[PDB]
Amino acid sequence: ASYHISNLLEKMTSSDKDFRFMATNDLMTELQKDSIKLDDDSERKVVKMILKLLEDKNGEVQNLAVKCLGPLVSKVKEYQVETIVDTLCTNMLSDKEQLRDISSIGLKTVIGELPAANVCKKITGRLTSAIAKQEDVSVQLEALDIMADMLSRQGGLLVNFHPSILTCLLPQLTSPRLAVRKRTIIAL
Amino acid sequence: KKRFEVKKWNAVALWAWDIVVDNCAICRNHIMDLCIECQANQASATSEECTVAWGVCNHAFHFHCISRWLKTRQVCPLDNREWEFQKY
Amino acid sequence: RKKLEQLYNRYKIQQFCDDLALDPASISVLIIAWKFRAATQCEFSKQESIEKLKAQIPKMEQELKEPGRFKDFYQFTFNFAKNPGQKGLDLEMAIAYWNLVLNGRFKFLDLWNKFLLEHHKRSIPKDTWNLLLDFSTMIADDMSNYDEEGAWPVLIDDFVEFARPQI
Ligand SMILES: [Zn+2]
Ligand SMILES: [Zn+2]
Ligand SMILES: [Zn+2]
Repeated sequence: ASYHISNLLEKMTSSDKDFRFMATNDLMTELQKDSIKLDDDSERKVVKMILKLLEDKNGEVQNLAVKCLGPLVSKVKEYQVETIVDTLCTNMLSDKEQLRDISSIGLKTVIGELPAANVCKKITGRLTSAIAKQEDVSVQLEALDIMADMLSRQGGLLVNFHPSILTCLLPQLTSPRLAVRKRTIIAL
Repeated sequence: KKRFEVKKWNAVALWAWDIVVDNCAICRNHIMDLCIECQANQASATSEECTVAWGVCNHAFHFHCISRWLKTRQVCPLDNREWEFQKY
Repeated sequence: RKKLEQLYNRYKIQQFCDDLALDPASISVLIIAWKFRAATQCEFSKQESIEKLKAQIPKMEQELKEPGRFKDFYQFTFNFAKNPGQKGLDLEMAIAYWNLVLNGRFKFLDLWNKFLLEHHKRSIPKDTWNLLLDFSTMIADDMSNYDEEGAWPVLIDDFVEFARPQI
């Protein structure tokens, strides 16, 4: 009911780790088993709460939120999926390494969960500029890994975006780092 | 009777706060010694687990003392921020 | 009403219980202490007929052995016989009180007493004492109804496992 969701959301900010871990586990196990009559405002609060918890200072809560992100996207309106993808993409470019790793893991989990078309198009549009020859080697590595995983999972779609992917991947073959060369070879 | 000379030396050292490494902040007993409540009772199964607990801020506290402190307060006593267990 | 209040004053050791030739190593002294809600041994204060005291023993011995009140007495014995400075009762003292209090009521008191001597050389916690009486009440001769995955302490189940082959 709405009361249970409200109390879980309220207790998710109890400043105590045990309370923060139990409520998130309850939310995850409720979403995993046929969540009933979740009003749009409840989706909004749940998405915002999970995104904020992804920045928590304890590893256990962040890991549980990352795992919960998967079953969440199974039943939500497409707009929340788009804004979650956008938030993960902009957090991937953050200077903090923990945020980059968390966003990459969340995006990989989302890609693995997804069997839907516009999400992949937006992700590819972001990664095309991400992989470009810039001064951040780690960002290039993460974007290459994400695109390789996305291509391995599904390749039937993105018919019109393949030339752009090839055009961005080709200059990476002469990068001084051999790991970049191997990763772009795998992506090709 | 021989002559030996050293060309180079490599050493590894560990750093910790000197205020609390010698003795716990909660209890003034030695860090390697048993806690205050583990000394009066010395014939129980809880006296064979009193070890050192470390955190992110490299603060060393007795496991029982920090567990009792984290029952009504959720901050590390010396740095005044959220405490997270790192090693035992 | 009168002349009874001065008994404590003149009292203020077997001489304390000369009304019935009682002995300190007996059930009745600790039963009376439980009736007087003494915190520990030989703990008396000013807050608390001779024929009435003499006749008290038959009746409240008869009444205490009934269930319910005996549960409260058994619970109070732990705090009465324990020093305030330690949460765990000593092994020898616990064995002595097991002999004194559970005389005959426990089916396997003699066998249970020989245990935790060459194996469990540690103090007894409060939870085992509380559940020992329930275990004795529920136990049977064959000991086939016991469960190893229940709500019993790790001492009771290991004692059951040790005593199972010998019967
Ligand atoms: Zn201790
Ligand atoms: Zn301590
Ligand atoms: Zn600290």
